[PDB]
Amino acid sequence: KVFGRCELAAAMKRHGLDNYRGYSLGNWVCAAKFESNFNTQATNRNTDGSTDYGILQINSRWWCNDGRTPGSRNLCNIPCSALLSSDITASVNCAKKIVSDGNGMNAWVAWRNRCKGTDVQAWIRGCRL
Ligand SMILES: [Cl-]
Ligand SMILES: [Cl-]
Ligand code: NA
Repeated sequence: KVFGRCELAAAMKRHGLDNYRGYSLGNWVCAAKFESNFNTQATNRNTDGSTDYGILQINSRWWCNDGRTPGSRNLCNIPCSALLSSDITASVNCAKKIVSDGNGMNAWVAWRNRCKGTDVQAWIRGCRL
């Protein structure tokens, strides 16, 4: 599924991401835009052989099992394919574990390089929330 901007903002808010660990909703929408272009089916392969999955591009070396990343962990205890669903629940629940692990949203390279320190509230302007 390819979400619209405000549709994704509303879904993320319902799943408890607004101000989660202090990150306002616009941060999460900005991250999803530049990680996946709001596409739940996005996948991208990394040089180390791991793969990033879904709307928030969660990596198989640490967070999910895809059966082809040897020596990796599965800290969210899910198959990586569950992160590609049109239902974002699994992605949100795993993202909550990632953002809580000490490094905040710096875990997402596109957030660090394209959202951090910008007016992220612009990403939810005009939306009925
Ligand atoms: Cl915001
Ligand atoms: Cl933080
Ligand atoms: Na893994």
